Amino acid sequence: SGFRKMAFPSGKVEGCMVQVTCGTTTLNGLWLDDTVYCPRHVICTAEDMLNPNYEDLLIRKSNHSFLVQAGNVQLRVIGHSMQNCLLRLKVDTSNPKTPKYKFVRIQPGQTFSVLACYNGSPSGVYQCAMRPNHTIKGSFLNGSCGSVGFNIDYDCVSFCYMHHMELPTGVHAGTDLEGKFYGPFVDRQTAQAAGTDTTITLNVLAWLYAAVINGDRWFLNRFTTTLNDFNLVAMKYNYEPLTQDHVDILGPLSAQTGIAVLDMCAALKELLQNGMNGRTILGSTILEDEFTPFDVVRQCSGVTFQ
Amino acid sequence: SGFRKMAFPSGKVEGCMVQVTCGTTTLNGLWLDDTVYCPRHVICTAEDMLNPNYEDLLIRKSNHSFLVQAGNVQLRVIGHSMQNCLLRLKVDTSNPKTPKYKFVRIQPGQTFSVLACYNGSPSGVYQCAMRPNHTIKGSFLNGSCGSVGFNIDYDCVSFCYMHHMELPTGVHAGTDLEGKFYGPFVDRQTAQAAGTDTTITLNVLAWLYAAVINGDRWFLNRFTTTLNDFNLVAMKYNYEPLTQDHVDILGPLSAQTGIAVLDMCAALKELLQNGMNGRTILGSTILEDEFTPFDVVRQCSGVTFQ
Ligand SMILES: [Cl-]
Ligand SMILES: [Cl-]
Ligand SMILES: [Cl-]
Ligand SMILES: [Cl-]
Repeated sequence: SGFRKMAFPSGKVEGCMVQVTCGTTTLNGLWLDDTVYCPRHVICTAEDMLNPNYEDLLIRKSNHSFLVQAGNVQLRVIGHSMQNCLLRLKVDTSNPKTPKYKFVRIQPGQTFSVLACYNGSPSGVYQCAMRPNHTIKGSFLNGSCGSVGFNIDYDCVSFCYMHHMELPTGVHAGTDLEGKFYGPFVDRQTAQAAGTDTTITLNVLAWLYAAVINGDRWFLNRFTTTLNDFNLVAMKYNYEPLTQDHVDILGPLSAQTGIAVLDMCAALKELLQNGMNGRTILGSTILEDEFTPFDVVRQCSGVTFQ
Repeated sequence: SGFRKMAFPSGKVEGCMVQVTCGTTTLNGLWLDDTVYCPRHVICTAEDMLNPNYEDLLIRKSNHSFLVQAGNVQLRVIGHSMQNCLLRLKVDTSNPKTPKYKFVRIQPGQTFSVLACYNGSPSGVYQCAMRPNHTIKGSFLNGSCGSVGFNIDYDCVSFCYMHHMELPTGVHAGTDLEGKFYGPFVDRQTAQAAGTDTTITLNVLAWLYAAVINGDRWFLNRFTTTLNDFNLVAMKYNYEPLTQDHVDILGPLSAQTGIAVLDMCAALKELLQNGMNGRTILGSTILEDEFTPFDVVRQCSGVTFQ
């Protein structure tokens, strides 16, 4: 029993983290096989992030311009190239702790664990979700660029986020490990701002199933709703519309609990309309949307507290 | 910027985890140097947890009775002994990934990260706090006994919790790594129940400093209070009394923010009296007590958003 935000154990990725320095800028890189990934803004200067041209900024340096430090061991760079917003520095050494791995572009709504690192050294790990507005509410201080996000399936580490920027409201924007940003963001110091966000409906619904699998029934009700009626209510409270694809995703949890999705929808629309007055769900006052249906199945029992 | 519950990276401890099996019971053990620690209830039978005598249950077996599995590698046990509620099985092999480490008995109020494991294999990590009633609201399913809790200082891993039991309300009880339970709990299937808990006042206060270091001031007020007046209010809302030792602990955060502790106390007593109407603090509606003053200093800036 219990239900907590939980991250994937972080060891396989800790053994991937190095420090890349260029000039006076130091940040984190990920080191898999003979290659180290890091944010290309590592070459941008003492503020010429105001208007960088990177194709040009990068042609002004060589291999010996980047130093990569794995613990107390200098990696020699012997070639480098730019891939969208990331650099990829070839080193003379293959990392011998490279886990089996993949790079995946994750989708709004999905969750992943972030190992926050400073100067190449891991310092804490925490779970979050890609928001619908393509930011993440991380916790990052100066020096954490290049910190990665990942999920782990079996023994395979699926990298999906590398950290690049903080936005004016304090939320964070970065890219996948091909160097393509999540969201309309660019690696330049511009006026740019997270857009309006929305609550991940599929997630809240998964977390109500989690509260019933764990053994709580109190918000349920004898009603059902159509998708259409549900969404007209969702949209008013700034929830993402629910589609039949999300309805289908919740199939397994619904079958484990004997509650129809649309009956779960009625119950939420109630929680939306009547507030959570005074009561909590899995410990929260507030509908929580940073758990996916898969996180709830991973973490919950396979048997329902009926 | 940002503020999240965060756990310590878990790698140094992942390389400590093994599987111990005895008869039909399989659970997790921690493997440091030539020794593996695990809950002595690993020898208790298909329910004779109802009234175990362990001195007696253990004298009925030998070394070859326990099998310890590190990945796909059987550890031979070559001696074993009981230390309060834990067994300590000597193996023919020193773990070669033993980190620098210490065992510490942690105190109510303090926090630590838990690596949850099944059959010896890590599956997720999350942060929590020792409650004042000596339980922890973990998230643990069948098979997670022997999962450890730890903090990490520098490169030294300070182990402080090994998981043993779940209690009737769904919270969790276990021991330090000397085998002494936290709380009045015993490793027997008894009627025993977590007692009443209280909110960790020092923690909530640290987390208000965190909301001002991050840049939020809205709950502050022009009042101050004595300790005494504060506690008469605390006790009514079921907060632990605040003492001058806790007041002193908050010295550094108070100096970083220019807010007197007792002025912060006034502000909380207000939040207690007037509710948080409608507003959030660092994202929470609800005063959060699972961050210590040290977690807030580790995670926050050294410079205040003034
Ligand atoms: Cl681009
Ligand atoms: Cl940042
Ligand atoms: Cl005892
Ligand atoms: Cl348990």
